[PDB]
Amino acid sequence: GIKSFKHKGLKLLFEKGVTSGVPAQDVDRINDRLQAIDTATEIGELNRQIYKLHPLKGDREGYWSITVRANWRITFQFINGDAYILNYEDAHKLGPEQK
Ligand SMILES: [Cl-]
Repeated sequence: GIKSFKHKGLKLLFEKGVTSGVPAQDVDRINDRLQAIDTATEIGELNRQIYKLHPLKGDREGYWSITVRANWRITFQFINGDAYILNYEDAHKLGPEQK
């Protein structure tokens, strides 16, 4: 299950169904991906082709990234069947050394 959030907008959506903290056009895709992350027992179960699942690097080693739309990513740590530090991030703000 999802145990924690860094991004308040994601948290608000996941917990309350309130969409004000994410882009409105991304709500359905974000709900689907959060549900997938919340259900997964193993990181490998999130490896649907369209998610483009990949681990991050450097200071972000230990985090994972899946695609929502274009450059937007849901990122998280995944350990012992749970997900932590859920965030919604722009991939272009990552340096080459971090991906
Ligand atoms: Cl939290």
